[PDB]
Order: sequence, then structure tokens, then C-alpha cells
Amino acid sequence: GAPATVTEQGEDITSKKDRGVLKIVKRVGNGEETPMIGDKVYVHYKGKLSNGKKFDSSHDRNEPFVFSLGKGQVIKAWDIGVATMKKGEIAHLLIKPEYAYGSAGSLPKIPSNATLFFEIELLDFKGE
Ligand SMILES: COc1ccc(CC[C@@H](OC(=O)[C@@H]2CCCCN2C(=O)[C@@H](c2cccs2)C2CCCCC2)c2cccc(OCC(=O)O)c2)cc1OC
Repeated sequence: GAPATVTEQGEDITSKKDRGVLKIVKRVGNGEETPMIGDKVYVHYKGKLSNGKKFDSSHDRNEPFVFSLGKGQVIKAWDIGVATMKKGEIAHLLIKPEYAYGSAGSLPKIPSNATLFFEIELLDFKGE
């Protein structure tokens, strides 16, 4: 399924080149532009553990998820991944624990040492 495909064909977008964050572009966005550190970013996502459990979708809160890019307001993989995205892009990310919740998890929903999968859509981004 979608997680396996990222394993097999995803691009390694980490600095350390440790396959900690793998990416496939599922829908090509607009232009060349990607967001800057500090930009307010608006996304819709669907996420799960890579084994399918704990599924969550921003769609269910009928409101985009909003954060400031590159400020540690989200897990490392999201700071790394969303920084590569164009407006309108949808990407798949497969994420090892080192770039997510590590040994502490985010209980009770996310366990220790969890690999995560997200489908992420970058709706828009704006400087504050
Ligand atoms: C482990 O490192 C970090 C961990 C957590 C954070 C905060 C968790 C952080 O979650 C995340 O980084 C990612 C990306 C954004 C979407 C939410 N999210 C998730 O993993 C969610 C997942 C869904 C399906 C599989 S994982 C997860 C859903 C369960 C609650 C934690 C968040 C978060 C930020 C802001 C708000 C929020 O919840 C709503 C609220 O609090 O009002 C949760 C920053 C971190 O790094 C600097």
C-alpha cells in the first residue's frame, strides 16, 4: 500500500541521508515557490501509524491545520517535509521515529518507536 510504495520509491529528503523522512509527490503543486522559516502554513492531512492504526484526518475538524514553519511547532519530519512543498502539492511522507515521537511517543494514541505515514496537502503559506 501507500506506505510500502514510499519505502520503495520515496525520495530521502533528510540532511543526514538516513531515510528518516521519505517523500513521494502525489499531486504536483503550482509554481516553483516553497515556504520560508517562520511562514504560516495551511495544510490538510490524513495520518496514521504505518501499520494502518490511529487514523486521523484534519478534514474531520473541518478546518486546516496551521503552524509556523521551521520553529519546532510540529514533529521534525513535518518541518523538513512541508518546507519542500509547493502550494497545491499533495505528498506522501513515511517517517521513522527519530523524526517523529521517538521513544516517548505521544500517548495514548502514538506508541514508543512508531513509524508514521501522512498524506499532506499544502493549501497555502504566508509570512506573519
Ligand atoms: C515529538 O516532537 C514534537 C511533538 C509534538 C509537537 C506537538 C504535536 C503536534 O503533532 C504533529 O507534529 C503532527 C503533525 C501535524 C498534525 C498532527 N500531528 C500528528 O502527528 C498527529 C497524527 C495523526 C496521525 C498519526 S500521528 C497526532 C494526533 C494525536 C495527537 C498528536 C498529534 C501538534 C502540534 C500542534 C497541535 C497539535 O494538536 C492540537 C492542539 O494541541 O491544539 C499537535 C511538536 C514536536 O516537535 C518539536
